Amino acid sequence: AVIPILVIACDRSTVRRCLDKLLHYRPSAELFPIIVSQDCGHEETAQVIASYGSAVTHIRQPDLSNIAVQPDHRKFQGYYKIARHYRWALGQIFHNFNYPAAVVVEDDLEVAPDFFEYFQATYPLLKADPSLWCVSAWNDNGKEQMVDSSKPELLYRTDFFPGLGWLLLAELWAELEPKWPKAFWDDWMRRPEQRKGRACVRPEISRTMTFGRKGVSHGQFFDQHLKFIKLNQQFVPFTQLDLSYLQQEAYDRDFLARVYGAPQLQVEKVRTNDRKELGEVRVQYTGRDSFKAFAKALGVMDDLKSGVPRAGYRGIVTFLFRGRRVHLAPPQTWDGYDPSWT
Ligand SMILES: O=c1ccn([C@@H]2O[C@H](COP(=O)(O)OP(=O)(O)O)[C@@H](O)[C@H]2O)c(=O)[nH]1
Ligand SMILES: [Mn+2]
Repeated sequence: AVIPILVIACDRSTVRRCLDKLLHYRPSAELFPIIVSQDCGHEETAQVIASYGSAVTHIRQPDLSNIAVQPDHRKFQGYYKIARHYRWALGQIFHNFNYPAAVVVEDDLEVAPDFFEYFQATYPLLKADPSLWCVSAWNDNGKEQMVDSSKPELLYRTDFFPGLGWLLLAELWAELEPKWPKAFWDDWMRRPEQRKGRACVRPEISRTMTFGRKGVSHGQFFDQHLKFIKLNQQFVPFTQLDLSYLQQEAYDRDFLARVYGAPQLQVEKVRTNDRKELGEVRVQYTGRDSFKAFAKALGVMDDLKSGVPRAGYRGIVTFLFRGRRVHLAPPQTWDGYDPSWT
């Protein structure tokens, strides 16, 4: 299947780093055409993209005008521009070029060696399972000490849309475009009105890493969290593996049985590495305060978007802690996310 890589660029010449890695690992130019959509009009960045010649297709967002923002958004013009560019670029991919799907890659992302293999293998899953709405290369809790380096092939389902290197079908763009927001597109997709209970596939070890310390957003989130996500460097032949375990029917039975069948341990014992014979445990939280307290105690991202925790699935956040597999989970009576958990 032909799956274009849509690279979103603007005014950072470091799009070079992004393109160099994509082109180095690309297994087929025919199967993975690279389309670089550039906003802003920055000359140096345009020259960098143009220098790749026919290895990429360079297109330019046509409307470089300033955008009238709402009264609460004077400091956020950049986010309005990002949203406008996404709408135009995705429109080019799905309306002009008429591709069936696309992997969206921001210009400050470096991909892993098996980035293409991963999407080639998971595309069929996304096509077949309507309960999935994306495949993402990003593990929100993918810091080196929180992932199992011996399981680079392990994948999961997540209710938290990760973005940062993600595959979507033309069918999803059909649903999103008519109501595309003025700004903050990713948090908008995280709302239940958009997500509609759908999940994304995400890996144990991230297939992308960001180097965009300087960008539209102030660098604090990058400095405290994003910079620490470990990029996978061990090539996994995903197309040769049986990924049927990711189908909702199998996953919701097996993964959930696994989580709730695991012994429960108090957060303090997990933290101080007590009871090491229990290689897989569950740390149960019962409310917003305990979730944030326990997440923080174990070094897990503790913010919530529309009530969904980072990398969470049915409220469960799975990660490694000092070599132990941990599932920070709600009681099994869990029955939906509460957006008021902020
Ligand atoms: O006016 C702009 C500013 C940025 N971007 C793009 O939108 C993405 C997000 O930008 P950035 O990485 O700077 O955002 P941050 O991660 O800092 O929130 C990148 O692909 C940029 O090239 C854009 O299309 N138009
Ligand atoms: Mn960025």
